[PDB]
Amino acid sequence: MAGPMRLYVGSLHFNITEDMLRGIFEPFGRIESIQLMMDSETGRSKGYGFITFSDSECAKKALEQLNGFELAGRPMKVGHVTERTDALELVPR
RNA sequence: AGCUUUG
Repeated sequence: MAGPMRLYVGSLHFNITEDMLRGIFEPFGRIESIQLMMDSETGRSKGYGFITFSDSECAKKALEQLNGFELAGRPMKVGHVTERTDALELVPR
């Protein structure tokens, strides 16, 4: 099978936690890691986070399965992860 | 800290 795969997770209430995501995506694929985003200034949640799977096809499953799932009643978004530094970084000529 | 939005 393919190697591990990592996805974005969001649209989560602050009431959501890294522990719930552990039970959310695990039955779809063996979880290799999670990183729920938290504020540097207050340590509070951010309502989104990262998660890694043992297989890309198991991540792709938990993707379309939890994509719009009403976790705590709000549809959580899921999708592939990607760089974004080019969205705002710059350098002199 | 509340919302799709990304290390």
